[PDB]
Amino acid sequence: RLELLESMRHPRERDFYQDHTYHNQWLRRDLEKHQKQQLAARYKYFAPDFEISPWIWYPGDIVEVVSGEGIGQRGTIIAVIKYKNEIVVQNINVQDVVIPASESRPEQIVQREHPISVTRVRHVDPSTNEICNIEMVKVRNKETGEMEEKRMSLESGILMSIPPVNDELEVGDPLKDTPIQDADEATYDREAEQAVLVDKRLEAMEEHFVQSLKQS
Amino acid sequence: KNSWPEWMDNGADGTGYGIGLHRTHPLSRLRGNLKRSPSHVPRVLGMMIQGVWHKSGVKLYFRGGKPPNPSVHPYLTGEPCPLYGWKVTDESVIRQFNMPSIDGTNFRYKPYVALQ
Amino acid sequence: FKQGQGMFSHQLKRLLQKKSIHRYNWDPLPMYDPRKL
Amino acid sequence: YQRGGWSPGSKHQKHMTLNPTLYLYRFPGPHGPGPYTMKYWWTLGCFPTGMEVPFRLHEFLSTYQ
Amino acid sequence: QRKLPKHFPVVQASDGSSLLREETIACMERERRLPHNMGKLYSYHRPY
Amino acid sequence: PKRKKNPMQLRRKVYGLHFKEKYLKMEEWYYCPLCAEPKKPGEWCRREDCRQIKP
Amino acid sequence: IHKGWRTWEYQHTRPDPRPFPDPPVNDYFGRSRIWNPIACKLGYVRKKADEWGWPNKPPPPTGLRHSQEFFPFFFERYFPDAEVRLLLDSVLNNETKRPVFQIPCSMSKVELVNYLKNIYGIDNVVRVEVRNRRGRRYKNEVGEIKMMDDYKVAVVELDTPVSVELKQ
Amino acid sequence: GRFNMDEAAAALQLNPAYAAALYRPLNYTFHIRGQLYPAQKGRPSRPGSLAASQGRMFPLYQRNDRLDKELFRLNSRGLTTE
Amino acid sequence: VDREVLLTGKSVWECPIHIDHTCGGSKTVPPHAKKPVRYMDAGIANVGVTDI
Amino acid sequence: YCERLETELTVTQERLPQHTLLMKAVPSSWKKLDIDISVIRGLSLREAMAQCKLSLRKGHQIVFRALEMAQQGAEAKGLDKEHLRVAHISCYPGPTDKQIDIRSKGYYAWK
RNA sequence: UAAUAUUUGUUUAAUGAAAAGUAUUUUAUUAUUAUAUUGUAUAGUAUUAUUAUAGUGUAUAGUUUUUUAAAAAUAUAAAAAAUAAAGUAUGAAUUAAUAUCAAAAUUUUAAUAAAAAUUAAAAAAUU
Ligand SMILES: [Zn+2]
Repeated sequence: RLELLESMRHPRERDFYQDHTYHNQWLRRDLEKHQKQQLAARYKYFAPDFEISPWIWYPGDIVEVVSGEGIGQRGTIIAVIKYKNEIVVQNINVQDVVIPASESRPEQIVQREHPISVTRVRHVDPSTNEICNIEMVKVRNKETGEMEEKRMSLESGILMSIPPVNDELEVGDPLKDTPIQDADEATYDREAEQAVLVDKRLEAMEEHFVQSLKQS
Repeated sequence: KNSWPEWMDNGADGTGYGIGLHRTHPLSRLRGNLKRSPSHVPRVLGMMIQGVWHKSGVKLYFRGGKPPNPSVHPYLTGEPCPLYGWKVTDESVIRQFNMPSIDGTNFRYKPYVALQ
Repeated sequence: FKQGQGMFSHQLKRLLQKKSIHRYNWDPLPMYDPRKL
Repeated sequence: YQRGGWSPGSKHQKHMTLNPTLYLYRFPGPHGPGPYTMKYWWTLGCFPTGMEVPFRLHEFLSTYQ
Repeated sequence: QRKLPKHFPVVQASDGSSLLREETIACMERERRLPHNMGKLYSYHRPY
Repeated sequence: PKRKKNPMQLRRKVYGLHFKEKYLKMEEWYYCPLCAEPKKPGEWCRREDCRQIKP
Repeated sequence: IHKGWRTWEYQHTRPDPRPFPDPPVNDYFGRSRIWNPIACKLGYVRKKADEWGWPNKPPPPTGLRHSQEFFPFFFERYFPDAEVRLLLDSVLNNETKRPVFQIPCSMSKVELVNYLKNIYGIDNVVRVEVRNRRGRRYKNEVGEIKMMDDYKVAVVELDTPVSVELKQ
Repeated sequence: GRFNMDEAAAALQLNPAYAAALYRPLNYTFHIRGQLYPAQKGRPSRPGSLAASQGRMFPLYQRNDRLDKELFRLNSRGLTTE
Repeated sequence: VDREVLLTGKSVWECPIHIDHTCGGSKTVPPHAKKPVRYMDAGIANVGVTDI
Repeated sequence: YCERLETELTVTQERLPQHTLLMKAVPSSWKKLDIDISVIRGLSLREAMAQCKLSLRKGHQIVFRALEMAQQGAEAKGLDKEHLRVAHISCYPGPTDKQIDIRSKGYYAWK
């Protein structure tokens, strides 16, 4: 609306400092306080330790919604946004997403699941189908002394494994990438080059020491 | 007196050829007038803000709007002589970039490593 | 000059506040030189 | 001297040696900041005084995101 | 019991060797100047 | 001024004819038979019909 | 002290000096920014952490520290670090005899030519012109003033006009 | 059959880049302080707009150092007593 | 990344940006620093208590 | 109950044969604009636009812009152009910017 | 106070400018005869103020932002002459205990008495 804002005023009234500014604007000086509050309220996950400790929720688990809208609905965890402490649950909290117009496309209104807070969702026991309080347990993996961590339901005593992190394997750059048989060839013979290094340290150390002897 | 030679205080010639800040590779015998000591702190700033007004009507070092960093100058590699404008007294301070090539399997190496 | 609206005098009010390296240089003995005894 | 508030928005006369203030050309007022400072906001990129830190996050989320 | 305050950054290798910590810090810093990922800026003050 | 004026003193100025003639007054007009714009009689437009015959 | 103040009613704590000191850090990200010559403890201590482990490791003999083989010099000789980058708009579809490089400010006119000779194999360089341009300053959408690193603009004059062609 | 400053300079042997520099102020050719207008200074690229620099919008007002070094400041080889 | 995750539906584990919670103040602290060992601290937390 | 209340309030305001345009941050004063408004109350749209077009005042220009846009709004709503009337015109105090008026002997005031 | 004062951009000899310590030059730019390094445009006095201070060096680049349709009185110059006041736009400052106001006269009351009492006869707007 800016141009009609300037079409309604008088030509007689000047407004100075159109491209420059009396005070230098390249100093760092803080924002006014209520937009600092906007930043804080919008950006909470920048705080230290906002990530929840030994994080239980992994995609594929069946979960009830305990409080808020959709209360009492069971779903499956689709995706995990971990640093925000948020969870996408299957066909729960589904709202519209507006995909704007462009050169080739019109504006599309497209339904999508939206992230739910982790606070209000609780696991469902795969056996009993009840809400179980899950504790986190270390168990020696098969053939492995590392005792990797699984999640147990305290009521029924059931262990749930952690799924893998499998990702885009669809990315590759063959010309510019070294193959593994190439990269894993050991060229390090250490004793020889070690001898060379050590001798050429020795030379300088001796040289400065004899210079010290000189000026003494 | 002054550790740094006297040609960088007043010029090597009448037009004040060699004056300003000079930083030294600290493996090199020659020395510059960049000293971070408290007692030297006025005059280095005195170069960075003022610069110097030579009697020849030309303002040396910083005459402009962008004050020079004395810290990131390339190293002092020599001393000025009137005949050949700059004598290189030390060549070992100039970085000679040298890269080994076409040795062994080096040709097969590529900037990134592939996936499994 | 430190008094001005300029930014050089704005830096000099601030940059000159940091504290320099301190070592205790304890005084030389030019006339009694222990190393020649 | 000082027939008004000690604010840099307040109505009446001030004096420099008593109530020193720096030169704020168009200082956006107590309420709404108006169409003039917003004119400046949409043309030169910030308010004319250079003390108001340009904060556009709320429209970055609107158009580019 | 913590050996550094909770709000300190973790700058270290995965082994715990502090050998490279200055390179890591320098890297993080040049990265806070101009993040490689960074998309189009919506600011009127733009680097070019 | 020696004193704050109340809303009545502020309202006294609008009873005057000077005020009414200046501010709240409606203008008399008709439609320009050549241009179809609203027009006050005696003021014309830059158009070659409206200079010779000025309607 | 014609008259003694009542000092017995104060607990002992140092008041802040009213002409309060501003913080030593430099907030001005503009053109005229000054590098601070004054050296604090932290500089030397971080040096000492960088070069050898100072807290833990024992210091090497001085003869090593002052020699070409000492690690920051060794690694600099055999593993150099420079971003010598090219403005493409100089070498894009126009034929240009003078490509324009961005360079770390610590390089000389000689070191650039050495760089281009031994690495990129650019063997004909008539000469180099050098500007020092302060790094690019920008504000983001929160209004955080940021400054990309300072650079050196080198106009590099060749014998043979050079273009890099764009397939449309 | 007009004036044509270039052919006027060519007829006078005046170096046509110079002849034009006589008729603009010394601010726009030579390195000399002078009144500059902040709208000429140039602007970074907005979201609506492109970048604005004083290379594209004012080519003819930019400084030339051919003229500056040949006119104002001294040559060193005239003074060398070595 | 928020928009892109909302669209593609991919799960994100680590934060796409590094957050320095000291706002560049941790570089001021010397590199060898560590907190001292505090003995017999005041608190109820080291008694693990679930029900009170 | 509440969402139903606001529902019926919005729908009883909406299905009414009127168009209400609100223009914000108009660049005039309150007193001046009130003066320039009080002429136009209780007029046809025709005479409103004509009286706005025929005066030398800023307020009337602003009101002309408002009339034109509200007219486009009302036509987009499906009403008749020839029967429109200004049922309600009012001004109420908006936002403010401030400025330095410099005065001799180190005096200043805020415009 | 304030529908107020102020502002009000229809014609340039400010030629020049180091002493300014602020102003994103995206690559401002040699073709050099010279070598490395470094740096060139508008912020003095709280202002884009009355308008700078000083050292260069030169004389035909006109080197290109000042509203307006009567008269008093104020300001210049010769009570004549030149200038300025209904104006559209911007919009301060001194002042403010007040009731829609307080006009005229007479005496009185602890010192003008816009305090009393009595008689009386003050419409509105603008200058
Ligand atoms: Zn007509």
